[PDB]
Amino acid sequence: MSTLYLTQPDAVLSKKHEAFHVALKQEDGSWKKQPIPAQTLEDIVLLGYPSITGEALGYALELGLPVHYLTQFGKYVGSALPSESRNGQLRLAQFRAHEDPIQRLDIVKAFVKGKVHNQYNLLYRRGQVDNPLKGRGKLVMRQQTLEQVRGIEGLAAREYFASWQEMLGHEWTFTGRFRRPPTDPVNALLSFGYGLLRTQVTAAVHIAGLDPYIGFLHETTRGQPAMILDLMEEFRALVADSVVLTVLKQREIQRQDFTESLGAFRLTDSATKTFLGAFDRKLSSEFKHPIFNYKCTYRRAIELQARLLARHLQEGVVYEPLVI
Amino acid sequence: STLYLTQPDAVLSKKHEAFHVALKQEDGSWKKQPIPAQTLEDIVLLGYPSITGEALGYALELGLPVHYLTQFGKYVGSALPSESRNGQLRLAQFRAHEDPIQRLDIVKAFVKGKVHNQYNLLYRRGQVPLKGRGKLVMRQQTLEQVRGIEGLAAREYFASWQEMLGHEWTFTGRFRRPPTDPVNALLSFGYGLLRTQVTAAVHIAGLDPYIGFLHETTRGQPAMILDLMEEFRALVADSVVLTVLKQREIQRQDFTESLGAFRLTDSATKTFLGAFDRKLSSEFKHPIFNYKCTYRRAIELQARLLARHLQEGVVYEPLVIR
Amino acid sequence: MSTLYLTQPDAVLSKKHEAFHVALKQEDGSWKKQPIPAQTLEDIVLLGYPSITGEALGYALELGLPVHYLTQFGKYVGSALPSESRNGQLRLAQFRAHEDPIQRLDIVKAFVKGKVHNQYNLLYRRGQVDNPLKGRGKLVMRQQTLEQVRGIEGLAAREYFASWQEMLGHEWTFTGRFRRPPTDPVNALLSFGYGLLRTQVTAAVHIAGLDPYIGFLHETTRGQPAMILDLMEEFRALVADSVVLTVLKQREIQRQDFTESLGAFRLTDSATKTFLGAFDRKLSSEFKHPIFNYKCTYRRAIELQARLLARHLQEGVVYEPLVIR
Amino acid sequence: MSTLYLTQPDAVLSKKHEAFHVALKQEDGSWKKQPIPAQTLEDIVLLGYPSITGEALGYALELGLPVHYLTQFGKYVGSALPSESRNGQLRLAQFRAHEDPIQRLDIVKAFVKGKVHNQYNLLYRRGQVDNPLKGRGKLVMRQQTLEQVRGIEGLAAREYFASWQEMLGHEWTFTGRFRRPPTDPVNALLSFGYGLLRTQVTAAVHIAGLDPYIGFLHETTRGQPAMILDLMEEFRALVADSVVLTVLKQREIQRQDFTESLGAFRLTDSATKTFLGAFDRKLSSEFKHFNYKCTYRRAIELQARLLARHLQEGVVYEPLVI
Amino acid sequence: MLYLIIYDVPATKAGNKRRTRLFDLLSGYGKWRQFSVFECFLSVKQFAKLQTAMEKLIKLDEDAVCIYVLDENTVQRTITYGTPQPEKPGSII
Amino acid sequence: MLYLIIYDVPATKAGNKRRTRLFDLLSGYGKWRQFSVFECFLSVKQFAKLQTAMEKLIKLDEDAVCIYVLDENTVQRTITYGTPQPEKPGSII
DNA sequence: TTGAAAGCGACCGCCAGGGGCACAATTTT
DNA sequence: TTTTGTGCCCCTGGCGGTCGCTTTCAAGTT
Repeated sequence: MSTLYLTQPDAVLSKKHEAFHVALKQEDGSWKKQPIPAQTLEDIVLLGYPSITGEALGYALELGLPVHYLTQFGKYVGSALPSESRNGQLRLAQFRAHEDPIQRLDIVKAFVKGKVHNQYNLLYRRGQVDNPLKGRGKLVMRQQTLEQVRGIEGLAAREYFASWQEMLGHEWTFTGRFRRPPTDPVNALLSFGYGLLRTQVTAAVHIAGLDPYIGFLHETTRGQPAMILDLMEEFRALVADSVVLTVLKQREIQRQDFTESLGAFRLTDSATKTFLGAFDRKLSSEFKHPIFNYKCTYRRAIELQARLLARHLQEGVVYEPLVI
Repeated sequence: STLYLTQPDAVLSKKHEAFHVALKQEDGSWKKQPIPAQTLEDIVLLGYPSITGEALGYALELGLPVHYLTQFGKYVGSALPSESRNGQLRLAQFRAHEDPIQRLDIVKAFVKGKVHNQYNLLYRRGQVPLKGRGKLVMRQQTLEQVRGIEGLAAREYFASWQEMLGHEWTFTGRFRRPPTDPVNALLSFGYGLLRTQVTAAVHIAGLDPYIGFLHETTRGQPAMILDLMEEFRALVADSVVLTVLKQREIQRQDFTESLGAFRLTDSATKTFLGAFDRKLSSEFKHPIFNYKCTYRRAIELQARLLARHLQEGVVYEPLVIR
Repeated sequence: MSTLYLTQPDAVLSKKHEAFHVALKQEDGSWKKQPIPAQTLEDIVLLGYPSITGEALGYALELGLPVHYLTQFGKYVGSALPSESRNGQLRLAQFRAHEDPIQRLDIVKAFVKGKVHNQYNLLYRRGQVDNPLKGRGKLVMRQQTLEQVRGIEGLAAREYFASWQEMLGHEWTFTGRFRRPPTDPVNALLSFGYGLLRTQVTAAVHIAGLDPYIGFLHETTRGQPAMILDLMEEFRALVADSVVLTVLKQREIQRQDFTESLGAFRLTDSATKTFLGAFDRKLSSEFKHPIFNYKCTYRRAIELQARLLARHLQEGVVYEPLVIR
Repeated sequence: MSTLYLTQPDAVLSKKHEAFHVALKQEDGSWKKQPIPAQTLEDIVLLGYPSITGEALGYALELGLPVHYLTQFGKYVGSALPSESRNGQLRLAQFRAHEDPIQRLDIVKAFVKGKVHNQYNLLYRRGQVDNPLKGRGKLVMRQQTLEQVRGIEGLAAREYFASWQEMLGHEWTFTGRFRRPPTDPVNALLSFGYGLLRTQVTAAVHIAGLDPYIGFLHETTRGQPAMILDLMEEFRALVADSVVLTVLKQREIQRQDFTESLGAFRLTDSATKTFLGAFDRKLSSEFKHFNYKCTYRRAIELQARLLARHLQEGVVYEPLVI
Repeated sequence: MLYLIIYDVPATKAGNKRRTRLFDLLSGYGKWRQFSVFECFLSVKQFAKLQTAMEKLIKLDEDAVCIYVLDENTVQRTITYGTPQPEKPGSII
Repeated sequence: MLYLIIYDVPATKAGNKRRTRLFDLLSGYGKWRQFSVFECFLSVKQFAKLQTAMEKLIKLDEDAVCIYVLDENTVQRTITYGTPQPEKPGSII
């Protein structure tokens, strides 16, 4: 069990009569000519824009290996899929669960459990509420409907966002989360950041062979990717919210965010290019505090959550969300 | 309006807004032939040529499918652009897969649209066993009774050929993946490259290829395509070959190397495709429309038509020829 | 169809293997040699007596190109014409009829009938109540000699010109027309248009092979051509005479004339260049040919009436001149 | 009285303060200026293609002076005509005379008298009849109809050309006159020479303001310029026939006349360029007959002008003889 | 629909950039016939994708271009002597 | 009846002559727009006087030209940006 | 035996104007 | 104190594109 990942746009892949040979450039020479076999791979990932021999695809697609193309940042552009993929069973369970609310419900409770637990586990990280936290989670699995829950998302968020002014300071002001247009500068970064999470998630879905536009919590309409937004929730509290507070004790201030132009607060292009510096740095961490697996970045951690979810649907597996 | 590529030694790069193919003929061993974008709606790769990843992000910002094939023509996969966002559609596509009565009242149409095209083809080619075996289908009440029928009509469809071709070629049997006979190789060629235009029409209608109505999707194969691909398997790839073996590509080609393998020569593969675009450059009356709609477009239509059968509830009258 | 005009008396025309090159600058540079085509042209007009290459002229007449000469003022002086027509039989009847006045009369009554009508039906275009003229128009038909008639055209003309000031307005003064130098500016403008009108007429005759010097009104005893003026008469009142009133209601109201050494009210340069714009504009007109639905331009109607006239002479056809209401 | 001529394409003509300025230049020379008055002139002649001041035309054309353009050889191209001219009475007498046969006849008798005397006086130049000869002449003037005469030219020509066979020799052969096509070399030079005379005559007529297509002897058909050929007759025997016999005693040979290709007898371009050397040489000389300078080229311009005066002024037309 | 296009632009390194980039462009929308010439057979939406690229790119105070619009029955009458006739097929190599 | 024409020809002392002589021609039959370009609006018989002049002089193994035939309703839509659009009046000086 | 895009900064086939210096005659009815 | 077109050179010069060269790389506007 493994898969292939490539970050450097300096990599060429060739075939050696039945197997691959990676040729990296590796500043200071041609370091790491490491070849790799098959029979461990079932998925491939190209992140930057490296060159590839077509001889690899025509060898890769005779056996069922998806090939994905992204940006050095992880933004999705497209993927090359073969004939013989087993994602039909997936889309069925993906649907059979959409019409089996017990599955849909036993699922939605997890995405939320994985979001709200992260908030207390953040406020204990960003010391705000108290010593032992453990609040209103284990409260959720003890429910039996959706409207009982969707009100909870609205509750904890309203309970979650009013605790910020005390946590940010006086340089900035925050009353609540405001979608487009952002009436507060901060709310724009989330409307911005929640977008930068969409990309790394919008990629994970196409890898699992999932239909992003088919979800379980976010009711499908208007062409909205609900299979994505169901996932962004468990990360909205840990990735978009941890970065923002990580730069606002060191970085960007009113000096950069446009002053009320037509009511909005847009950014300067000289801050947009700085915003990511801590953002992609974040996507190089995650010791997975439970020793369960040391080796996992946040950026990659999602690919698993999706792959974990497919198996929840194809193999009947559990979906234990990601926390702290 | 379409692009074809044969050599697995050609590397493709992107220019400010346009493509440059690099052919290495060893008198200089490299030759950049410029190529335009913005006119194309489809690409097909036969060999296993090199591609810049930087280029697709330029092709798929344009609505450009990318198709991959083998020297033999067998279909392997395709890389597609921005995906449709009509979920409500794909549910009905599924809400019907588990209601076989819905699935049933459908497959009877696909077949009605296949066999009528065959008998109306053999009369097109000149011959007379299949109109009885034909509306018969309606006289069925389950699926498994029916799927065996296609194999019968198919075996009844292929053994009736030698009389129409002549003496130069032979057909007793046919293996899908194995090219035991050259024509059998052309099927994996045509049946393989036919998915290209079909694998795209679904991406426009937002359909999920992996969910079908005839081919149960519990085989890791997109059945929404093959359930659909049948209506055209008999009309474009089976009519094209029979028009080109009329004075074109007869023998002298089709190397016998690799016992059990009959590949083609270069410049014959390049000649083969001209008739494929001839068919895709050949309009027809479309009995219910009576004057328009080339073959290439008719497929994109059937898909959009099919979605409406599912969300708008209209009839799906398959394609029928006389 | 695309005519050429020349004002500058320092312009030289040479031939470069198939085409013309004009040289203007006059030693503030290299003469600003501007190329020009000929293979599209059908007529030329020269006013300032410019210099021309003789080697070039012979190339225009290998193309069927008339050459016309005028003065800064616009008076007609002469023209150089290309290869002519070879129909003597035509020119004989043109004469065999000239000495039988009975034929000459049945013709001139038409020229004038089609001319004086052209005036009254013009004054109604301009909005003039009566200017009693149709009586005078149809008077002619009750005449049977020439001397009876030449006094009449001068009368209708005098009757035509006294109705002029009221139709112009107060900015200008006009009581009558003088064969003199243009003691009046406008009459100079007429000598300009009436002078350059021979250009398109002097050619149409050369197309039909007619002899300009044998006419029916102007007895060719003053050395003046007559098939031109006999024909030119029908057009003085409606094209050059309607044109002037078309520019003096919008343009060149004043300030664009010059008087010197005689009164001699000459025109200003760069005003002449606007004058012709309307003239070729006028000759780019359709008017639908109010006999049939021909829809021929004015420019062609002349070539037509001339060719038509030969047929009156060889084939005996009627000559219904041009009348417009 | 005098008129103006210009031969050199190296001449500039300008107007200087109310009068003309000719500016010549030549071999071992330069601007060789000469002022000129008006009021003596009635015509201007430009022979080559010299440059001319436009300011001069407007002084000539406000003045009543036609301006003619030719080539150094005398071929007519065009002429510049003014408003005023005394050519109407001319064209009238030119016409009034075509219908008064007494004028037409008493005219035609002169053209012919001026033709036969030149030929009988030609054979006396080359000495064939040797006779005091009487030229039969006066026979023509004492006639009373045309048809009696038009048959006569046919006689003298048959009498005139049969006296050449003895006059040339055996190197060439000549029995009679064969116009287009000749099929005989000599007959071509006359059909050639008789053609090149049309040019200088075709020019002389446009100076007199005459209609060439209205004649007195040659009946006016086909747009046939009878006014030219009526004149060409008196010169056919003196310019084309003396020139031919002037060169066929020196240089031209069948080696220079191309032989029968399909029907025709054309020359080589290396003989055509030589033909003129003696031709224009001849047009540069004559004495007179009253002693008076005249080139042959000029002698014609007068004959036309005299003819107008025969018609406009009622003068005699005494034709040209040796 | 057959859009024929021309460009003749100075040798200034400030415009040669605009020219040489434009040469790289039209090869993206159409074919080359002469140095200052491309033949572009194409649809309309493909045009605004292009026209909007030129109005966004040119200095017409220093540039020179003309364009011609050609329908089939006016193409049939086009004439050439040293070059081949127009076409717009699917491409094979 | 609006004949637009092009020339794109090498720098041969045997063909460079053909170019510069051809420019001396087209200025005689039409107007200039670009280096390798003339736009000739004119009648028909004037064409054979022209058509007969080029077919009479060219080396098709080394020369290159194409021709376009444009009527008014095809002319009006020739949008331009840095040059004016065609017209053909009588000329005045 | 080393991955791609765009972005400059230089070598040759197209374009025209400009400056001199040999030329110069037509039918074939 | 002035001079007509038709080629056949060089050369200065505003076009037109290819070939060969150092820095780029990352994005939503919920």
